[PDB]
Amino acid sequence: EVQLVQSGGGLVQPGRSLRLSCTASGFTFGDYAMSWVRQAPGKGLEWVGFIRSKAYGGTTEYAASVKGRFTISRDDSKSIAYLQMNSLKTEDTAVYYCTRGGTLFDYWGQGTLVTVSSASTKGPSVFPLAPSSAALGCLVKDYFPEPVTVSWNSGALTSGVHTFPAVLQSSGLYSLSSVVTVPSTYICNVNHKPSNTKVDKKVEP
Amino acid sequence: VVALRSRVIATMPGNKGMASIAAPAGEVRARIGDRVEIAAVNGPRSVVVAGDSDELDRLVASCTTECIRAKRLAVDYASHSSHVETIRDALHAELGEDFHPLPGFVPFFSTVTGRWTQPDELDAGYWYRNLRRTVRFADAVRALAEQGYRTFLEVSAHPILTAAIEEIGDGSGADLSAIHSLRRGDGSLADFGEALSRAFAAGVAVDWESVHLGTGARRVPLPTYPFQRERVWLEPKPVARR
Amino acid sequence: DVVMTQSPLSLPVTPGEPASISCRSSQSLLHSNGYNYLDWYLQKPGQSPQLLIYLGSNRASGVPDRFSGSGSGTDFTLKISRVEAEDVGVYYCMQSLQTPRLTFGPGTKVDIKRTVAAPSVFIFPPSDEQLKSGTASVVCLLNNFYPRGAKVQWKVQSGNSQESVTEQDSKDSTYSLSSTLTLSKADYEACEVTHQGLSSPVTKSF
Repeated sequence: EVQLVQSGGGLVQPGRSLRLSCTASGFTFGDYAMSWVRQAPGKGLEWVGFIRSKAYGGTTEYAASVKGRFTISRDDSKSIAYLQMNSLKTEDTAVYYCTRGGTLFDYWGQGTLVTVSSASTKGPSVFPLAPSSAALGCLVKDYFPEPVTVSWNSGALTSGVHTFPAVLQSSGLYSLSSVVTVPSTYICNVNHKPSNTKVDKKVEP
Repeated sequence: VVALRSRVIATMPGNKGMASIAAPAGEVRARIGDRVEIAAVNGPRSVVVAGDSDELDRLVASCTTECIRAKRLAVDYASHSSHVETIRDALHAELGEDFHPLPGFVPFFSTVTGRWTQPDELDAGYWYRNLRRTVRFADAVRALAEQGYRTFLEVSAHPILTAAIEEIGDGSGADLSAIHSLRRGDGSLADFGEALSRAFAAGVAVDWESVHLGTGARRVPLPTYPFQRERVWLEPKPVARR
Repeated sequence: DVVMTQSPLSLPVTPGEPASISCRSSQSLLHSNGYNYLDWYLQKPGQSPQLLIYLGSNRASGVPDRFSGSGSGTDFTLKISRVEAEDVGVYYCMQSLQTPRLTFGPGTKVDIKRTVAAPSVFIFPPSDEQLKSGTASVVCLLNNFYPRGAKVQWKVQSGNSQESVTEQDSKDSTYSLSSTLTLSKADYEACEVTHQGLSSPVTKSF
């Protein structure tokens, strides 16, 4: 079958260089025009650029904002497409999709989550959510990057447990509030993977 | 957990150790004295005893006067007693600082409670209970037979506890299979292969579609199942003009 | 200029029902070969998008028959004969006449349909252990609500609220919302919604 396997994730700070490699398997690479499309968190697609097919002329065309800095290249002999992400910014903190056509994005590959933040890697600052009088919750905020898993009763309660998605503050950190809704005392543990910081909290109003 | 526990427990040797015997619980529990308790009932005819020095050695001496398996454990240390309970910080909480209790998943089986539990209490508190209370391993094993568990695979390099599981069924009507682990002196893959063969013989479900993945084997024609054929035939009843 | 397109952003679907998603274009996307130039795309929740329909009506290979496309030069319509859970996602209406392609448009947010839910508004004042580090966040916990068309106001004004919209589930097929009001020391010393489940604003404070 056809695959558009991707690579090029990692850590970059504002003003660095990165590489996005797309390997196409299943068809001839030379006659399809590569495109790079990127999914900003919270919304759908935004097209970054595309290079024309080798025989069309290999004429690259990016979006006016990302024109110049980003460099789209390809090659048949080793069958690889490069997206040279130079001078990464807060708009590059997004998922990136290798699309199999300049004007027909067919396979979309898999999707590489490229992060561009100036924050560091520390564990969460778990703050409780005391019920008014109800639901019982606790915060996760002051953590980065995004591996995350918050359960309640330490994986014992699953009905009514609902952990909120990440929220990005202007200072470059991530925000989660996990919540349960059941009358009653409840315990919440948060595991921060990159630094391995597990914090446990019990809540009363 | 285990590393810090061993590191800090390495100081108590010289005062107390443990031993493991296959004697019935009755006589040993009757004759224990001078700071002795049964650490773990591993069966009606198997007990691990945690007692002080100069008499626990004499407990395995009393067991060699009755001529049973005498193993003076060279790894003797203090547990299931008060010589380790006095450390309420290093031996009670320092071992486990992080813990991720899981849900039901595949039913595991704790011992200190003697019954099946959810995996929530598996933390430093469990090691505190192991160092404070007894084990009651036989109670958990009997719970295994009650919940349908008979085949026991010993995760070790020498069978010492499946030996005891064989005395679980030596007085119980529910005779259960306790696999022979790698013999004392076996450290090669041939022994692991024979252990796997024995486990399959006992009834252990072995996914053979995983052992043959790295070998790159090929399926070859083999004889089919030899149907043990009876003489099953239903002839017509009537006899003409009777 | 550019052919800027609109669509029914919040079209609901329910299992066992045929659905009719649409797109409207300012100009005419019909080509000189009489070939409409619109591409219906599907993005799964948290997965790679897929090409459902090209050239207005035709399939892509591997895409189930349950999607059909039609329409004129300006109005385009995709009917889903048999709605499924993989069908639920975001539907993209892509034009081809002009490519630069700056954005993919608002997109049609497709959700599994139940009746209108009762929004549970829960005010959580920030904990006192939050107040030691100089931060504060009272969370208006909107829960079990449908659709996701509710804004949360912060009075007694707004502007410091951050958005957390959540995953719609299987057994309940509802929404949850977090309007996180990150706050500072002095200004700490009420949230209400206008969701369609109720009419009068229900205002409760910390």
